Amino acid sequence: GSSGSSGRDRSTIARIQFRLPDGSSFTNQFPSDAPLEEARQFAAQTVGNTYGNFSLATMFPRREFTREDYKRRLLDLELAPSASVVLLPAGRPATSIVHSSSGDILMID
Repeated sequence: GSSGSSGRDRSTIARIQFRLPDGSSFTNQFPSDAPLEEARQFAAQTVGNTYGNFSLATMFPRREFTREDYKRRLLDLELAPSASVVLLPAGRPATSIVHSSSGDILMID
């Protein structure tokens, strides 16, 4: 992944609805600027290694996004206001490694 993530907080906001094959669905809040990928990152964490290398697609135009689509901002993909990205399961899981951290400056409340 050449294009990395850019943690930024802007006034603008975008609505991205995530539909699942099971039935449930989650909708996060991302900046109209945030790259489509952003949504893919969250969804991947929300479901984790449940579906695997799943994918994302539209609902109306039913057009399978492209590597480029993830390179352009959301608002650019006409997903500024309301967007509906359906999660398409693949079947094969995606091996990964987790981590853990902890710290406290003699402070407890």
